[PDB]
Amino acid sequence: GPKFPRVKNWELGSITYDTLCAQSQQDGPCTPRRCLGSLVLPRPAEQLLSQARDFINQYYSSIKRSGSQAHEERLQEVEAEVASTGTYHLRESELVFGAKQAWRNAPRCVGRIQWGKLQVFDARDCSSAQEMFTYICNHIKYATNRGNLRSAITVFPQRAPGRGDFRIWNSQLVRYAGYRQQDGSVRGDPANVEITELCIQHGWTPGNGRFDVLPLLLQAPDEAPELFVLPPELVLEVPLEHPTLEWFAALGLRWYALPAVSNMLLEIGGLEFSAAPFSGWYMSTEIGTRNLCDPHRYNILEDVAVCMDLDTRTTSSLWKDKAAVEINLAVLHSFQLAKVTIVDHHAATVSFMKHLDNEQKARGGCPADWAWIVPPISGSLTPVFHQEMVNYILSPAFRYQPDPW
Amino acid sequence: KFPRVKNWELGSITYDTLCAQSQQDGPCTPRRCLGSLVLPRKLPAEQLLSQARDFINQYYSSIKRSGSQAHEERLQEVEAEVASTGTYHLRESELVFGAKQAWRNAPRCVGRIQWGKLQVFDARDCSSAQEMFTYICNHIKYATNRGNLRSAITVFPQRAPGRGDFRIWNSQLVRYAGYRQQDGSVRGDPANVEITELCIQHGWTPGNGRFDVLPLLLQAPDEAPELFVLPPELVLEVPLEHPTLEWFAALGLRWYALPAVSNMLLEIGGLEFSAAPFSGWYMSTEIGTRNLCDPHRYNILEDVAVCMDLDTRTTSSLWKDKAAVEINLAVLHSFQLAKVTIVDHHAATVSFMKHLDNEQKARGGCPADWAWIVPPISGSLTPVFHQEMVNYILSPAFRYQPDPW
Ligand code: HEM
Ligand code: HEM
Ligand SMILES: C[C@]12CCCC(=O)C1=Nc1c(nc(N)[nH]c1=O)N2
Ligand SMILES: C[C@]12CCCC(=O)C1=Nc1c(nc(N)[nH]c1=O)N2
Ligand SMILES: NC(=[NH2+])NCCC[C@H](N)C(=O)O
Ligand SMILES: NC(=[NH2+])NCCC[C@H](N)C(=O)O
Ligand SMILES: [Zn+2]
Repeated sequence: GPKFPRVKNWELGSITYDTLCAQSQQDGPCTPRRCLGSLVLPRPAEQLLSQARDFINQYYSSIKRSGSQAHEERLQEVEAEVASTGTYHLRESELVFGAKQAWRNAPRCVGRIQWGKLQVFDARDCSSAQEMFTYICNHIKYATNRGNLRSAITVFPQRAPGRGDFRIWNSQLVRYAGYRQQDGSVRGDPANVEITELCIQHGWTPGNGRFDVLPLLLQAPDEAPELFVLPPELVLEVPLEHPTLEWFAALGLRWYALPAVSNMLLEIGGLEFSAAPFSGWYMSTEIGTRNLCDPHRYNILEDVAVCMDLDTRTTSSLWKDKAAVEINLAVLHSFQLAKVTIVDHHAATVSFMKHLDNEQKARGGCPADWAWIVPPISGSLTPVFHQEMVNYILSPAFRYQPDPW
Repeated sequence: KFPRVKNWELGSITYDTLCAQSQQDGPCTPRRCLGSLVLPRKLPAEQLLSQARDFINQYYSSIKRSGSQAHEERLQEVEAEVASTGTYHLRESELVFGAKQAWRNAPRCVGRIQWGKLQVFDARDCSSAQEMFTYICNHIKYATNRGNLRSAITVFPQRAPGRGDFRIWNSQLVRYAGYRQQDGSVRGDPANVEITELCIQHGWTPGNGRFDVLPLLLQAPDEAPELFVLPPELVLEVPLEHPTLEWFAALGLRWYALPAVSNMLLEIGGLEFSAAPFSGWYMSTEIGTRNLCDPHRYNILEDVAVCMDLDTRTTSSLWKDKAAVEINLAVLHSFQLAKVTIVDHHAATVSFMKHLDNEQKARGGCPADWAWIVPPISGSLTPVFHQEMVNYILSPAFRYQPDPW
């Protein structure tokens, strides 16, 4: 057979070979002796040049111009600029291309059928933390679009030789606060405890509800961060209710429309963009299963099961399962009622299968992280569970990065 | 270097140091992770010696006897045997230890808390298919123990130089037939279509039902397989009813009490046991999710959802998730009403956590395959979902092997 990964789908009985992985420059955490695929985070000179050269080639390739004069001219111009300034800049449409690509390359994202439709806001002119606030507000305005959501990314200035990074401290543009108590517990979203304490430490006046939208903490080159509160009318939220369980409404649960990861470094041709928030729309299970049922988040399963009158003294009643289905249902219903874009884990995964097939044709593979693509309820009930997948790092990429503090 | 392994629910980190013991390579390389592939792409005297020395040192260590008189004379035995015949033989108590350690090392198995309680039948004195059938019959009889299930393995003669393997052609000792219909579709378990055909092709007259217990095809070295029908009364079956929905029963669904895998190979101290069928008891989801709801299995979701009165027409109604849940519920009710051992997915993954904990203290880790340990439903609702796991091959070991035909 071909010596590239044989990938099988056990439901359809079909084979593909992933030849795309051959392009991976970067290595991940597995070795022949032990597989580390399940861990969340696995433990410049002439280097820049070859990262840069490869990205330009991806670009010129994508516009079908490999070998052309614009192409070799562009390669020369890049290495003249690394030659003298130790770095280089990207043309506008080179940035747009690379941003989209990073998304298309992201092994953990199930929504990639949408990769070619992303609005890229150049913000490489940004000079202050004030300015960052304006762009972010603008992004949120555009992306939200009164509930009819549009995928977008804003790109702030890249990293530079001996000059401090641009950083958004928050992990998402929109996050609920988590307050620590002496009684040990956490009010709000326990994931956000640290960023909450940090905002207070930098001079925020805390609320004290389960659902207080956090202020942004925005950092500009070689400065302490600055505090910024989102105008509430910009932050669209969805109150949660059940289509038939009248009391669910009374739990006073809510969620925000816009998922906007603000802490991930965007790497393109070796240039590093530390502040480059992107947003899409949610998949039902992110809110409904992880955010609301993780034992270390809102952990509402028990509350709800009691309301449903389930027997929670025993695992074999599948009370945890019954409550979960009904919560997910409520998330979906409430967004549909509110006319805010959402996608259920079935439709979502069905579209990823379509994505897998498009990429097979186009690139000869699609890097994908199974543990992360399979939804956290109803896994085997969805087609991706039966689909083997190869994971590998391609560049451009979205990458995790150490916290500014 | 040893992997930091984090639990995300509890914030606890640990370090897996056992994996340094692993001698066999897996399918992953630093360039791409093949963690989710089911089977290997792949699938001497000096080397067997070393696998055997390593195993014997293991066995004496296990009984607190390293460097004892017994230990050294046993190594010298093996020495002499191999040096002469190109091979050697295990003592019964070594086998017993080996079988146990093989289950202990099995990364895809969530029942390993049970690893020390295994009844081991030595069947290495078997010269025909007939005898195999009598051994297979005692195993079932004992394992089943009228519903109070008990874990067993039955080890037939090891492979040898230049003669056929003892093999059980069936993938489990109890499986339902799959009959192809002229119109392409399959009546009964579609994963068993091949094994069904082979049985008709060696003289078995088929049933015409969804739930026909297949015969056994048993092969002694270099003979045509022979066919044997299991006695109806040795094969315990549960009919499927549901606690509250009366029509469910009418649906006629049944399943069998004994999960007895028969197509895998047991490797101990480099000896290979080509027929070593083992059984424990079922986890509910194996049946109620996979075997009944996989689209390429009995595929019953839509039938139920229809009976359940649900909006079949759109994915947003979560009809699948809803039906899946009842179906698992009914498997659990039905087994418990028949006083036949079953473990649910919540209880099982809770006990798998304890196991991981016991093995941390005992060995410095636990080879575990995340994608196989997380149930097919309610993933993030069990504690394993949140537990990083390192996967790798330790010996003794169950391995897959080619089909004999
Ligand atoms: C358009 C609608 C979209 C849907 C339904 C979608 C779906 C998802 C889901 C379910 C995850 C895993 C989330 C988790 O469990 O934490 C994910 C992760 C990711 N997505 Fe997408 N996505 C979409 C748009 C986008 C866009 C526009 C980008 C970037 C341009 C993106 C890039 C990523 C990245 C980088 C991750 C991994 C983040 C991490 O490792 O924590 N997503 N997305
Ligand atoms: C005590 C009752 C047991 C329970 C509840 C249990 C649970 C499981 C489950 C859910 C799987 C995944 C199975 C699948 O989806 O096909 C599994 C796999 C496995 N189990 Fe256990 N198990 C038990 C006993 C045992 C015993 C006694 C052995 C060997 C002596 C064993 C060896 C394995 C092996 C080799 C696999 C790999 C399956 C494969 O590759 O097909 N299990 N077990
Ligand atoms: C289950 C696992 C990987 C193992 C550890 C963990 O907590 C995870 N977390 C996430 C995951 N997948 C997604 N989409 N999101 C997670 O947070 N997969
Ligand atoms: C989903 C995956 C791994 C990927 C390929 C596949 O079809 C699987 N099959 C099984 C699995 N886990 C279990 N327990 N059993 C499977 O058959 N995990
Ligand atoms: N659909 C997305 N873009 N998700 C991005 C990750 C958001 C994060 N999982 C959340 O629930 O807020
Ligand atoms: N509980 C076990 N040890 N099972 C072995 C696998 C059985 C297989 N999953 C089945 O449904 O028949
Ligand atoms: Zn791996």
